[PDB]
Amino acid sequence: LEMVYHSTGINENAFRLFVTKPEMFGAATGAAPAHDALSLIMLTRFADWVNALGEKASSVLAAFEANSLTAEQLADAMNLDANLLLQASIQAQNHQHLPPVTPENAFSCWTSINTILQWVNVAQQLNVAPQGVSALVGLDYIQSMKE
Amino acid sequence: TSLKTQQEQTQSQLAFLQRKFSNQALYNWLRGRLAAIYFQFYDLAVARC
Amino acid sequence: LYLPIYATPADPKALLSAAVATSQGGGKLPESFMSLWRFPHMLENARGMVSQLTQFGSTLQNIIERQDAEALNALLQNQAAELILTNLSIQDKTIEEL
Amino acid sequence: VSQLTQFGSTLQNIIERQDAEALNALLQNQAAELILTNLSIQDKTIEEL
Amino acid sequence: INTDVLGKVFLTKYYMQRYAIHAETALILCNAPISQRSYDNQPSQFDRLFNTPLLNGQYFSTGDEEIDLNSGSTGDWRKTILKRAFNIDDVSLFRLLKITDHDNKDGKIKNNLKNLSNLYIGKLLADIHQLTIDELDLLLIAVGEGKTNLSAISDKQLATLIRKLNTITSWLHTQKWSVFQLFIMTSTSYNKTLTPEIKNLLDTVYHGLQGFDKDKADLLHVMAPYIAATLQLSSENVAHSVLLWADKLQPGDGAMTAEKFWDWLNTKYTPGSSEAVETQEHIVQYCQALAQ
Amino acid sequence: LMAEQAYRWELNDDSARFIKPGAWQGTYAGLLAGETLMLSLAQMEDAH
Repeated sequence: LEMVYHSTGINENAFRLFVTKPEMFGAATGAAPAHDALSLIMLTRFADWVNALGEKASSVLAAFEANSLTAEQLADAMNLDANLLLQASIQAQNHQHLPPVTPENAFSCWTSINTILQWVNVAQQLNVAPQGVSALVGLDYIQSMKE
Repeated sequence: TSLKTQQEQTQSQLAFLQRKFSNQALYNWLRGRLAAIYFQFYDLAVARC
Repeated sequence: LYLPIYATPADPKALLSAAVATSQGGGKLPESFMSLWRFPHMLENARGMVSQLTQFGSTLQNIIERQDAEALNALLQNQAAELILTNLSIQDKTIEEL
Repeated sequence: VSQLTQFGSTLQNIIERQDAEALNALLQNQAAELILTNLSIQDKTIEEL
Repeated sequence: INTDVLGKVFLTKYYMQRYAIHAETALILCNAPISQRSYDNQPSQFDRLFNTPLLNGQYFSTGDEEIDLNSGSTGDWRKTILKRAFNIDDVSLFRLLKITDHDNKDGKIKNNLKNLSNLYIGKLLADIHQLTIDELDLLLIAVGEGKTNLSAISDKQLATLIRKLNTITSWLHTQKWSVFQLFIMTSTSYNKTLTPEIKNLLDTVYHGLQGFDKDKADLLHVMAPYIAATLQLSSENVAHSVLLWADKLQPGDGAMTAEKFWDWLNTKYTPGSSEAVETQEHIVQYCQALAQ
Repeated sequence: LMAEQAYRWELNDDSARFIKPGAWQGTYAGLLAGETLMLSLAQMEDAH
């Protein structure tokens, strides 16, 4: 578990938070955190996102450990448009993810934040708004589940 | 590829510089706390003299 | 007949590191105990005890400094060891160039 | 007074360590910034080839 | 030909030299509407900007219909035409709309030529300075002229705004400074979230200033060393000057000063514990202002 | 604090307390703790 902590590169207090409250990191509720590779990769991604936040990371992590973090604060932290993050969160809420994303966890849990950031990354890869990705994912033309 | 690796090695060493105990911030706090103690102790010393 | 346009890669992104701080709760004073000695004696006693604590604090600071100078010292050799492999590959492939 | 002199020697040691560590941190920021231009030069040498 | 037209030919010659842009683009920069007329056997500016290439066999032209610029509205083909012409996404399109006009309560705008010209003016303001819409907005806020609307502005005021933007961009380029750094240094709104650094600052100040007597010595001078230690300063008097500047600024939504900060720390602060305090957000704002 | 009791007995000043909490801070490994306590004792002797 030392080899875990050092290899992941996560900050000491976010590692403390991960150990104490796996639910905040979106691990299955009521269970001890896993050192499974599936959890290792998400821990590494969390550490990379914290490093990307730069100097803002100190406030971002504190607002994340409280139920305080919002779209606007995180947008200021990542130097992104607040409307962009708000609409990415809206699109994630509208679409059926697993686990589901709801306004009371969209920035409280790390998994919901990762889903919102994935929406933002895919939108900026396509150089379109998240509504563009929402229009794209509606083109399920090879299925019988829905029209 | 070697130069890109050197960029990572410089970032890892810079991160170790900021993340360690005995970074800049500890010495700044040590200086401020000790300077305040030093002046407060100075007034008592001169009064005793 | 058409000569295609060629794309030039952009400058590399400046890597950024995150430095967060840690906070710990302050202590609380224990319960004071009535002594037997008069004030000048219990003061020479406590002052001695405190100066011993300051001496442990100076030893502790010296340990702190040496521990992290030695962690940097060990780190630099791992970086050098890893940097050498690419130079070996370059030199070998220069031979193939000749 | 001898206690004050001892606080003064600790304070001087703190002064010295604080600014040696501020130089130590500065050098890594300069190295990190100097690396980017070398990466651009190496990439553009590839375009030369 | 008269004083008015001859006044901005010098301006367009300046913009075409300074920015190396085309004549029509410089005229747009001179607060001139996009020209529907096509001459010199060339497609017009409106046609080149919007109509070509034709999108799904639909021809775009000025009309009385109303077009929505709300990013989440998922507008019709006209919004797509605007996005393609401006090479921007929906969120940045709404941001550009907010930049251009401060009187547009809703995202919907009239499809007349004047609004399109205003949007093109706003887009070219960022294009000529090698900034996108986000840095353009943050720059205009950092300047202080962001309050003024581009839609309702005088020609001389627009020229002054152009000169200010060019000068500040040149200064930032000389200083190796990002627009975000300038915005942070010039920012007034402060995040009201407790941080470990701010908590450590509060703990150090409370412990050092405990037992302080108002008449014995100045509060600011006594508080300066702990602020210097906590906020990573080389010199103590730098912290003293910063504290004086903060007292003159009175940071935050609840105007905060050294006396108020010390009283709050003395009364309502318990170090080492995480508790919710009504004034704690103002304390955080004051600490953020000191760090800034 | 044991010296605090002695001072509050030799002088009737049961209210006067000189040793203050927070001399140990776990953020900074408790460094300078003894120099804060020593300053407190120097103030206590000066007042005594």
